[PDB]
Amino acid sequence: TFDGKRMRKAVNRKTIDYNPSVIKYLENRIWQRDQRDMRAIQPDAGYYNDLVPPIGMLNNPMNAVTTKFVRTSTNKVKCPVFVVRWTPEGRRLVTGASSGEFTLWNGLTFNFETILQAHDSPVRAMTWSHNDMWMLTADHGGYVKYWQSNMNNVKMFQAHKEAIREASFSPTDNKFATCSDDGTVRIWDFLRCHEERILRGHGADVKCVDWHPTKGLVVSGSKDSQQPIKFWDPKTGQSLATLHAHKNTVMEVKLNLNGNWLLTASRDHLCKLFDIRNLKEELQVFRGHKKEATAVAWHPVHEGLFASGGSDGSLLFWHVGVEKEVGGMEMAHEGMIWSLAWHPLGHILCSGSNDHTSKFWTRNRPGDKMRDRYNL
Amino acid sequence: MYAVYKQAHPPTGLEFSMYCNFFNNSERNLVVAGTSQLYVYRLNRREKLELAASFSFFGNVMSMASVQLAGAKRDALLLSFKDAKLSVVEYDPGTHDLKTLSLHYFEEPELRDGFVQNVHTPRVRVDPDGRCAAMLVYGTRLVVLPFRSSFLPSYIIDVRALDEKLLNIIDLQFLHGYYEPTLLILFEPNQTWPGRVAVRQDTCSIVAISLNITQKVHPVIWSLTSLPFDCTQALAVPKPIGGVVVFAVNSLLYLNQSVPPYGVALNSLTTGTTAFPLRTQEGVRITLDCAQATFISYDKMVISLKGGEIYVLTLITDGMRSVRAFHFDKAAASVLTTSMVTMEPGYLFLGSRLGNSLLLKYTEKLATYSFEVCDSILNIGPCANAAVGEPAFLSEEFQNSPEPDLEIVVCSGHGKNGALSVLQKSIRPQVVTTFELPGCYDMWTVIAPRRHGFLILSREDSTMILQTGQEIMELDTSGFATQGPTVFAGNIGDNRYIVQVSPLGIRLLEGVNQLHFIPVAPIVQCAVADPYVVIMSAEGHVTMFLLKSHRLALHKPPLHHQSKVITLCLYRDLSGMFTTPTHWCLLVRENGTMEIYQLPDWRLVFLVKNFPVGQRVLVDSPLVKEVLLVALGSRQSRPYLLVHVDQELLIYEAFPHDGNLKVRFKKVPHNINFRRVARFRYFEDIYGYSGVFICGPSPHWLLVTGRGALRLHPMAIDGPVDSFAPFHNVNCPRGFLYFNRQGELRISVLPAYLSYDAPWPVRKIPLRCTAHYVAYHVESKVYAVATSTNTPCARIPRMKEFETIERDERYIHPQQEAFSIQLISPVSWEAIPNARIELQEWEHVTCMKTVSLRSEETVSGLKGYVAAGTCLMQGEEVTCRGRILIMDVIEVVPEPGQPLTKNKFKVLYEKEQKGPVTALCHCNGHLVSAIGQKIFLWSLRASELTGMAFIDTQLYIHQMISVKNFILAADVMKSISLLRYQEESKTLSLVSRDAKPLEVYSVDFMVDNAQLGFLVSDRDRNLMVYMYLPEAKESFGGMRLLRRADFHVGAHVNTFWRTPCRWENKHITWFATLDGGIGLLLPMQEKTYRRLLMLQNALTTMLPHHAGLNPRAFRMLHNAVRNVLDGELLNRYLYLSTMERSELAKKIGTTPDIILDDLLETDRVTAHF
Amino acid sequence: MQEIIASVDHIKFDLEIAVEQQLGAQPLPFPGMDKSGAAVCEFFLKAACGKGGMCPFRHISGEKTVVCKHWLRGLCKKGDQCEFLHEYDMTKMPECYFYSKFGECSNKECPFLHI
RNA sequence: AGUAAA
Ligand SMILES: [Zn+2]
Ligand SMILES: [Zn+2]
Ligand SMILES: [Zn+2]
Repeated sequence: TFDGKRMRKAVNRKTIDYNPSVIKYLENRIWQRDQRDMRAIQPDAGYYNDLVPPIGMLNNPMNAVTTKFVRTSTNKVKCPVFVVRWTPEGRRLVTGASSGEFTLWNGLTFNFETILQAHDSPVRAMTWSHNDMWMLTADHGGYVKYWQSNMNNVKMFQAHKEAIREASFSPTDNKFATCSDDGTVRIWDFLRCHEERILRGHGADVKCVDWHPTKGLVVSGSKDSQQPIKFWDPKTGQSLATLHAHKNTVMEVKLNLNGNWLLTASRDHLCKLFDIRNLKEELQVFRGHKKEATAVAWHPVHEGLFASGGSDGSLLFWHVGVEKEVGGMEMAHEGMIWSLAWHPLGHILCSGSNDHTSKFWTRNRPGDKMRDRYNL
Repeated sequence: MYAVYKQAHPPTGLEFSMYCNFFNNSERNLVVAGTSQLYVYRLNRREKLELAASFSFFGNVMSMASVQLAGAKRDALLLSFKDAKLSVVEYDPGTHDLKTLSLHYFEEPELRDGFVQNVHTPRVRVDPDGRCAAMLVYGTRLVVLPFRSSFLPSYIIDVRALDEKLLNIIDLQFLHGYYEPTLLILFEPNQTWPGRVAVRQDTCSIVAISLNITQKVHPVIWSLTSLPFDCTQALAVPKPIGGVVVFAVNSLLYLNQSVPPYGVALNSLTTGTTAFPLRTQEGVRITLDCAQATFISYDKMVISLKGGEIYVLTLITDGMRSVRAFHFDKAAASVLTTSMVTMEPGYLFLGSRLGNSLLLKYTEKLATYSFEVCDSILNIGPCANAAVGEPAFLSEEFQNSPEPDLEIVVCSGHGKNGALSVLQKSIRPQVVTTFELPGCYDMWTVIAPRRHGFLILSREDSTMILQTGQEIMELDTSGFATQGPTVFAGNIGDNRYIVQVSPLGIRLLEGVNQLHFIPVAPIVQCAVADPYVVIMSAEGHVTMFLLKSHRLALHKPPLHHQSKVITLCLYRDLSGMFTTPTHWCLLVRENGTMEIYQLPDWRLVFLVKNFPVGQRVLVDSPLVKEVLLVALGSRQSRPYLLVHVDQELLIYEAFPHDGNLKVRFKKVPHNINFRRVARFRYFEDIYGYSGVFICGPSPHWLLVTGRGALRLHPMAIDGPVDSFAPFHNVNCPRGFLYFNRQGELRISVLPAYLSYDAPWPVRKIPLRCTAHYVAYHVESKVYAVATSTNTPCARIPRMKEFETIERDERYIHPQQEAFSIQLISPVSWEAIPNARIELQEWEHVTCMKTVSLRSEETVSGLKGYVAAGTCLMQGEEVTCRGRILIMDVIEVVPEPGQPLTKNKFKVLYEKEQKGPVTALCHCNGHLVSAIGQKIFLWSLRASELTGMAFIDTQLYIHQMISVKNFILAADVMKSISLLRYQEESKTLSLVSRDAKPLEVYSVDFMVDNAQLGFLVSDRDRNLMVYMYLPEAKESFGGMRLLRRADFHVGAHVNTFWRTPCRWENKHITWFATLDGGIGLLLPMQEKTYRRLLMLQNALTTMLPHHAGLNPRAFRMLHNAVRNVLDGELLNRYLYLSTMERSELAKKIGTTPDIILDDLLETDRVTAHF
Repeated sequence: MQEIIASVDHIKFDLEIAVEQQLGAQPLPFPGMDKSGAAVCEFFLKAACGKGGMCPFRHISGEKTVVCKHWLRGLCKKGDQCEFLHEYDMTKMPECYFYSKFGECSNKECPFLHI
């Protein structure tokens, strides 16, 4: 029993503080036009104060290949973690487990803050709105809940009769879409909690869904190979295209913030990139996952950089236009990696796994002989 | 809502430099480019850089190159802009302007490969033989521009589709000694970063492609695959040796096609970071991170390191013409350079953005060279921070002026070139004697046996003569005529005689004694040269007098009487471009015709048929009031023509153009407003300066020096000036005289602490260290400056334990910044001794402001302290915390002999906070601090801060500014939040915020009669105005800030300040850019905005802008609410002739008078500093 | 110096008029919203809010003497119905449980009162 | 006070 009442000795806690890097970037910003005026960081341990955040290294996205292990955050009950999301300002990181619980961790020292009993069924979906005011979560029972920053539930309704796998907001907060195991995608009005359209045609349980950043377009995955990826019009509720991208279950669909790229993950051990303006051919195929690719995450700063998670516990890094992986960690987790979440600044990546742990990864420090268990 | 953008100070700071044949193939010129400015310089043999031409662009230059075309009379410049724009321009004789030869656009969406954010600048390269030019676009498209209709059709090469896939291009250079254009490309197929060099060690490659222009085939030759990971640039070695030199961070490589690679290690940081075979270069311990290099010889290279160190590199070569060794020579230290070019042998130019760019001369000394500084170009560096303060000294005659007397102090430069720039827009004369002399309207000063002996003043009925010696006393004796007014008085015969013109005749004197008088349709104007005197009657009759050896001899000029002469002037050309000392008479007739005659004879050599119109170029064959032709610059080598036409000032610059006069005149743009007594007053020496003073409602100083740049400094204090004259006296050393509108004669000298050879009168104060923040303390009238110096880093903090850095002798220590806060006295512009706060070892000052905090020991509530926020930077793995420093500047008894020591630092509050202090502000006497991801409001007690309220905020607040219990906070990645404080409940609440992400540089306010805007500067060089509109549907109940104005200022803005208009409650929001410029945002009424928007559209559509750039597209944001006018484009309307103005006004259905009234009022209300 | 040369004390801003009159304010949906980070309701204190319970602005009561420890961490579910003070006053801070129970306190920067 | 010490 943990109630915050027993005496504990003071101990210094490991931190990844971004404030020195932000200060250094603000200082360099005055007299440096671009990264070409930026002085070289030496691969030496003494250059700790020369580090800048990813916004200061737009020409070298290799800085945000988070292969340095920081901490493993584990609940006292050892429950598998299905979704991890950072708060919009990065103050905390919230995890969703199979017990229906929310667990909050500090965004700097990665220590336990508080725990909530949020759902009566495993938490599957968790997404924040673009205005940073609402956190929308869904569970395995088909219920959708609305949350505020103080983690107080203000509205609850049953969106589907079966398990909801993902949810995503529209460009504004007015509408969101949910996908479920009943094979449907449903468009919802956020304020009125009203079902607008029911998108049918997949034929099997929909595993993922994504709303376009600008256009007003909805892309969803599926289990059946006949309709693996579908494109929808939320206003009319009619299918726009069918993309036979994968021969196995599609686990992830992630539209890039540029509005041009569709990133997909599947159980056929492959990640694929598509140009939604030309769906007749694949932009790129990302090979290197030994097992199924179960999670992807675009970097918040570098638009070509994303991370990928696998059912074997591997965590690989890719860039658009590069054939092979720009980095990776075989056996980063012991079990399927369910979700990946980048810190809003982009210097920390968090992974939630089927093993009852959540791990934090940061950029490798200059002058580090990467001989640890996750590198060599 | 509606505003107009105006540029007050042009950007200073050079990024590109070259030595090419800009004007003709006989001589080469130094061509330098900043961001939107292009300059052409000649070298004068001391050595001085003389400005020959200057051009402005509606765009930012990203790359500059030159090429000699086929059958060309000069070089053509290659300028790259925006994302993918190649402009080919050339100097145009005839006119004195640029000519665009071809425009090339490569901004198709398919070339971007789906990327919407372009991080690659277009880089133009030229083949050494001039066969082709290449521009790398988006980092993946190679545009080839073949040369012989001087350009062949261009084609694009996809570098990803070559023999090897070229990714992450680092640099590209055309090689020497090939039959086809051979382009060497340094790229990184598998990218890595220094934080990860243990699993991806050294992946850098070079390839050379032979460009077959006809067949469009580009095979790869001479590949190399395992270069060090930190390769930074490549330089093509000249023809006899050939090959390429590759700069890495810690190593230097020479690569040739037929020879094995040769490289050396510049320091010990290469041991575990590259497997490339490198030998130790003995005697040198340096890095090449951001270094500029150029070839001064076929085997000699001069390198400007970061930190300013200059090295001469020698390629040691055996008989086989193969480089076998390197030699490094540590030469002088110099400025931090962004560019480097070799001029005529022995001369080297160092272009700089951070500090003054300077010209160097190198001489071989009795293999080794020594460098000396010959000239420098003033550069207000990156304007990090600015402060408005009161000038230390102002004459007591100007203390009653209703307008405030202000100056700007800016943190400029960086590092060893860090400095403070004291900037004043106008000139304030130092009055030492004022004479109340009513009645006299005109005056002249003459030299007597180079002091001035007499002061001749003319009344409506009498002439008053003042003898100016040890004391100025009226001279009532004989000599000068006193019974009537004087038309003109001046010297003649090499300052040996004095000439005086009366309405009845012309008189010659030799001091106090009249020599002879020649009676003379009353005389209305006289023009005097040496030894020619030309007088004009009221009806246009012209007679000439020659000083014959002395006496004045009448010589009747043979001038035709087709049209009567309205005005004229005499010009004596010394540096002779008036070819086909010489003497000339510029003449204006009633029919609008301007004529030039050679003065010994009277033969016509130049004619213009419509002079008063104000044509932009004057070529050979209303109500002009005065003309003055005068030569300025070094040795009077720059002739200028000044014209007064119907409340309009015309400035013309003469340039040669090939028995008529081989010159043409180019109209010079200006903002001087003119809305018989001569208005143009030439002076040869006022505080060492030569130029012309312009009288009238808006007095201005026209200064041209050996630099050759035209300087227009207003003198608006003391109101309009009626007359003006130079005055060299014992009590007035190299001063001047002028009459104000109240009939007061002031004896004045120019203040000696400012330099007037700059766009604004400036004083640069070298600090030898980086200046971060400057704050002006209104009490005690001193400046607080936060500075930093770099020291070697010796320890690695842990979490505290410190690890001593143990390395070898070839190791290079990292730089550690040590911060301090200094007091600067505006009286002498010196650091106050014993007044300096030293921050802690790793402490960084993140903000420093002057804050008004509540106190009881004051007539009002506020007190006005100086507040500084700090953070202890010790790496990513140590928790960052900081302190709040509250300091007062007190008055103490000065130390004997040190009057500066009357001011000392008084630290009131100095305590560590529970987090990093990233921003500071004051709100109704309270201290607002951003500590971590919270914002706190503090109350200052006797010695302690007490928390009043707090609120959670975004990731990192770096800027905060407040107005009337409202606070505007800016985040690094999120845009802005509007905060409100309620004193009664002690509640700090969020009013509204921008939902969309935005990388903000700084924030301020836009003030209208009742509208309050929020001005935001952008990382993409944009200015945006947000408004809180809770009644608008777009703002979902007021929780969302809506942008109502957009403007792309092609520069980063980090500091703002506000002044009222010279417009009831409108304020001008000034800013200083990181390119060294100063801009304004002036709120506008909607009707005027709409009229000037129609004018702006007409100007965009109907004008041939430089380099073919589009003014409208340049000012587009990064949807776009373009409610901001471009005043630099609106200035083009002032530059047009009257006919063109009338045509454009009729096209847009309005009146030129209305347009001018709208345009000139914006210049009037913004005449501050 | 900024307020000396460019003062705004004589200008009544539309922002000031809007915040004082709560212009554009709309009732909160989802009744249990926190209202944290929002201005207090001037109408409710002065005469009458009108909306009631659904007003976006806080309705406060003068019966709180201890600072809310959840509000400091930023996770408070009670909102206006909270029985603890939502003011940043480090004199009405809650007493330190560990100092009151287990003798000394662990952290040297403890905000709770050691009495 | 709802886990302040997980
Ligand atoms: Zn209310
Ligand atoms: Zn509470
Ligand atoms: Zn305690």
